[PDB]
Amino acid sequence: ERVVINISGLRFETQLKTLAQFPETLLGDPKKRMRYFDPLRNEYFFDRNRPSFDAILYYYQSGGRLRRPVNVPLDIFSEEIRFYELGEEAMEMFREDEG
Amino acid sequence: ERVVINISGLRFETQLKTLAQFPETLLGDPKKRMRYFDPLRNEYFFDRNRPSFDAILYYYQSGGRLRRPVNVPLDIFSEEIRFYELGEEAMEMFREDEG
Amino acid sequence: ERVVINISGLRFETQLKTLAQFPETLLGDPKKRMRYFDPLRNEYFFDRNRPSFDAILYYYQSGGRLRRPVNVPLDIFSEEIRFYELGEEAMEMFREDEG
Amino acid sequence: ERVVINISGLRFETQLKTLAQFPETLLGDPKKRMRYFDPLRNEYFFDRNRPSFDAILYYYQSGGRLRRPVNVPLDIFSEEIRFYELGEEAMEMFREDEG
Repeated sequence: ERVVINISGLRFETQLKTLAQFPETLLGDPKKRMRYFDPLRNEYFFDRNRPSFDAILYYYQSGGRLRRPVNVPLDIFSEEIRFYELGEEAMEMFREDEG
Repeated sequence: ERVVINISGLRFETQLKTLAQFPETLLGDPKKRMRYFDPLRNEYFFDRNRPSFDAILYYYQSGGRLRRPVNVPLDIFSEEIRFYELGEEAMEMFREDEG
Repeated sequence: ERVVINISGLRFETQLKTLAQFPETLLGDPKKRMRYFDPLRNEYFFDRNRPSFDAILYYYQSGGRLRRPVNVPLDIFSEEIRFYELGEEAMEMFREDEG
Repeated sequence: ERVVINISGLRFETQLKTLAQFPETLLGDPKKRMRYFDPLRNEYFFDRNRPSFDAILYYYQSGGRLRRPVNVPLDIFSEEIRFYELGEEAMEMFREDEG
């Protein structure tokens, strides 16, 4: 499949297999992402920061590369990582690499 | 409840409860935002600055974090904060973080 | 009246009256913008640089201020201002500030 | 003829003749880009980085200007140049500007 993820009006579309790669995360776990599903529009909706999501999606697309865009402040971006439940392992790697 | 905010063609979506974080602002007060509403398309339309708005919306979503996008000059973002009536406190946090 | 401008897929919406302020420009002149009109979709289409268009739109929305976004290189932006035919004074005022 | 390129839900639109300015690349070659075509939607689909793609399409539109968007890191953008197969000539030149 493909899946549509709507971040505060900005629509993203990715393969189902892209998200299924990390099944423990919010987006990869069918039980966690269902809380954000909108059956009326067949999409997931998040009322959240928009610039961060390119990098959150690239984490999946790249198979594990977590990079903060230069224009997204570290505090904001770290809050999004935790929200999307990328995991402490992932955060670990990211931490060092940043500060 | 969901609300759509169209900034010069750029679509934003959020919840009524998110705008309710700051009820005395333009978007938070029904009386102030009502002149920009379009019942036909079921959205609010502003013929304004596109690159500024994701940070204005994120201010509500974060419960008060106002950060000027790097690509938007100080005086352009200053006018948008003023127009959206974000308040003296938001205007003081803007000043402090910019100089 | 409302006008839709599609820049390589990125849709901008503005009032016809916003474009009407500068009638010697490409977008303000009915005879110049007709070449890029798509009568099927009821929109103007430009197969051009996307990031520069926020500043083009700002020229109209601001009542004639021409400013270069920090992440758009000057050679690219200068080509875009020429193409949209914003004018000599516009460019000269732009030139000066820049240099 | 017009063509729609959907990069992770972000729809870019251009002309066939624009892609044909570099026939040896992925998007310029029918034999390479058809693997990403979506029969049902009449568009190409890439489950790839969004902010990189405006610069990739602009490379075609401009006739060879390849510039990394400030917000996209060097390694991520480099990977995109390779994927879209812009060529060794184009990559060499791109290496010079960053260093």
